[PDB]
Amino acid sequence: DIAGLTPCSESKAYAKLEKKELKTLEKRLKQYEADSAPAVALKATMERTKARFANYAKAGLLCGNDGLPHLIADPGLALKYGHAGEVFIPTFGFLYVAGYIGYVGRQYLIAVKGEAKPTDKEIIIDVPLATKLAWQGAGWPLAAVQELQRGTLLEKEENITVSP
Amino acid sequence: KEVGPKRGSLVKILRPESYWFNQVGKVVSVDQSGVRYPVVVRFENQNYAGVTTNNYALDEVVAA
Amino acid sequence: KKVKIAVDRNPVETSFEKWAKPGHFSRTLSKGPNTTTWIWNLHADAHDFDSHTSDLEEISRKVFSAHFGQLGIIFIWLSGMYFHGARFSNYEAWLSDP
Amino acid sequence: AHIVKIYDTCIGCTQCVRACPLDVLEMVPWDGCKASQMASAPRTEDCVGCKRCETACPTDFLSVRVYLGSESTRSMGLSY
Amino acid sequence: MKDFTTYLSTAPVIATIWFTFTAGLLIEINRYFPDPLVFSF
Amino acid sequence: AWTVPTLNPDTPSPIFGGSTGGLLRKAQTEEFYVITWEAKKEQIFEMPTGGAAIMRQGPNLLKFGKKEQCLALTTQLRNKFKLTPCFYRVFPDGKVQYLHPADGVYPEKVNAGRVGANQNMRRIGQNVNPIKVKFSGRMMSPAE
Ligand code: CLA
Ligand code: CLA
Ligand SMILES: CC1=C(/C=C/C(C)=C/C=C/C(C)=C\C=C\C=C(C)\C=C\C=C(C)\C=C\C2=C(C)CCCC2(C)C)C(C)(C)CCC1
Ligand code: SF4
Ligand code: SF4
Repeated sequence: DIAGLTPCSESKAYAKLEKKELKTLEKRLKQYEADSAPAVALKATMERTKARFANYAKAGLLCGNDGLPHLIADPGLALKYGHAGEVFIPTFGFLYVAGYIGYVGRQYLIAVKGEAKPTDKEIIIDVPLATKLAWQGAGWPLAAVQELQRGTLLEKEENITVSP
Repeated sequence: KEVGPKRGSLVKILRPESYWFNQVGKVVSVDQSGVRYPVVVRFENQNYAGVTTNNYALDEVVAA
Repeated sequence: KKVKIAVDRNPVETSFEKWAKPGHFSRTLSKGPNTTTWIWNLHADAHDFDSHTSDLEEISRKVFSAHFGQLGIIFIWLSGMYFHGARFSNYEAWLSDP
Repeated sequence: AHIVKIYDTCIGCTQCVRACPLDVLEMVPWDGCKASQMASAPRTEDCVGCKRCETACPTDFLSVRVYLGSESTRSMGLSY
Repeated sequence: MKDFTTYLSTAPVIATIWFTFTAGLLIEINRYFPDPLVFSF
Repeated sequence: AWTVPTLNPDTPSPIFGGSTGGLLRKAQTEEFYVITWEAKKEQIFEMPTGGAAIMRQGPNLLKFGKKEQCLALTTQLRNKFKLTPCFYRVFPDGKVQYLHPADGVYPEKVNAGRVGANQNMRRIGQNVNPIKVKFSGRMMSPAE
């Protein structure tokens, strides 16, 4: 109960929706022989379904009046009430990989600018240079702040403009 | 004497209406006459018309 | 015989060397990119054989082997429909109650 | 009629005149380039404004320049 | 086969190998770790 | 030598069965444009109005409604056939006007004596702002 909400292990619409999905799977299962190949896949779907409900109720997700889990996207209401794995932990688990790709592509461009003709190594990617920059880009925030402290991250007004 | 940059020096364009403004190319020839735009610069960057070369004047030209 | 078989032995050498060079077919595209319009002109002018060369013999050879490529793709497609009808179907069941 | 002006960035490579589908343009003696020649627009009454001249100008920020003005029966390109 | 390896290093071939790699990595993850809505432990 | 040739309609037309792309009422009320060329041999050329005509040996005369049709015909006669055509301008009151090679020389070659109209002795980036040409009577470009 952060903003009119309720834990999903407490709310009854969540359990009613679990029983609704298991009821649809059960009346779907009632047509087949108990050991046939469709019935095995239907019971495996039931097992994945029940494991999904158990692990959404276990992590302390907040349900609403609809019986559906919600995501508190504010630190200080996620850190204080234990919901940092909703948004606040994957908002850095994403940005590590985002700045990773943005650093690997940056360094692949800068390490191919100073050649004979760079464009041929942009349609035909130099794979050993690409995999070297793929592995050694693991510490990208480190190298990014060390590049920002120089001023070698930005370029000055050598850039191309029109008519200011 | 030979006015302008040399035969193969890198150069920076100061013509604001050009496609290669603040952008670096190679001088390939400087015309030694009373031509308004003697400095011929070739670029790797082609423009929208697909052209990599242009004439420029002496005030629209600065080295490096 | 006016109507007779008439071919040319070994006209084009089988090599991956021109697979390394995109735009080998075109006189304008063979110089490489400087502009992202190049890579769209590569795929747009890829099968326009009449604009690559002016020799009608070479155009006819390209369009006669491209038809074998299309036929091989149709046989891959039909063979896949027969395979998916064999291994992943209820056709055995469907024949008893269609 | 359209307004067709040229500028002193002309290199005199006479490509606008060959590109012109209406003979608006012609090459005039001049002493500001190596080719000793510059274009001219004496016949802008016949111009339609199709801008083939400034698809053919090699100079960066085109030396020929068509300004779409009033439209007569020749500027609209009408056989009727 | 040096020309074949330069063909393998072109843009669409690297694109269709790397996208199958990053597809079939996430697909094996969502097989062995079903339904990750929230970062658990 | 060359001084402004005249026209007679006595010169024949190329053999052409007639298309629906010919002249309209603008030819009878406003103006129509006639083209002449001397051909060396009888050969087939594409009409700018659609269709193929065969030109005959000697002088030809063919009439159009646009200057672009006549200059397109000159463009394919000078390139494909290496002929030297010239077209005029005819008003319905009989007044004829010499239009193509004014000085005889085709306009892509310097004749050393034609006058340079509509030239700006300044760079196109050195145009004024449109605030400087505002209220010039009519609406007006800064290139003037
Ligand atoms: C931007 C919008 C957006 C967002 C935020 C999400 C978010 C999510 N979607 Mg969703 N989705 C979207 C758009 C979006 N989606 C769209 C447009 C579609 C339609 C195509 C879908 C279709 C869809 C389906 C069908 C499913 C999801 C699922 C999910 C969940 C992800 C679970 C997962 O795969 O964990 C991935 C977790 C990771 C930790 C992956 C990281 C990779 C590794 C571990 C890191 C690197 C390690 C190592 C260094 C790599 C080795 C490198 C190698 C070279 C050796 C998550 C809640 C799944 C789910 O459970 O739903 C809740 C699911 O089944 N989505
Ligand atoms: C027997 C069938 C046949 C054949 C052999 C050709 C052959 C040719 N056509 Mg032609 N054409 C055809 C049918 C055919 N066409 C049909 C049915 C149409 C009407 C749509 C056209 C319309 C057409 C036009 C308008 C033009 C051609 C052109 C060409 C030439 C070059 C084509 C090329 O390089 O494309 C290379 C291949 C591509 C560019 C890929 C196209 C991708 C399509 C449009 C997207 C749809 C794909 C898929 C079905 C959608 C799902 C995809 C999924 C990933 C979402 C070549 C001579 C061009 C030409 O001659 O230039 C002068 C040209 O301009 N054709
Ligand atoms: C906590 C959080 C939050 C909040 C947030 C915020 C509030 C933020 C802010 C932010 C900001 C205020 C920002 C700003 C910025 C600025 C700038 C300026 C930046 C920049 C960047 C850059 C520049 C980068 C670069 C790079 C790198 C380094 C990597 C990759 C590559 C590149 C190059 C791109 C939320 C709740 C939502 C969610 C959860 C989490
Ligand atoms: S518009 Fe451009 S092209 Fe058409 S006529 Fe006037 S100048 Fe020549
Ligand atoms: S504009 Fe371009 S083409 Fe026309 S004259 Fe000046 S340079 Fe030659």
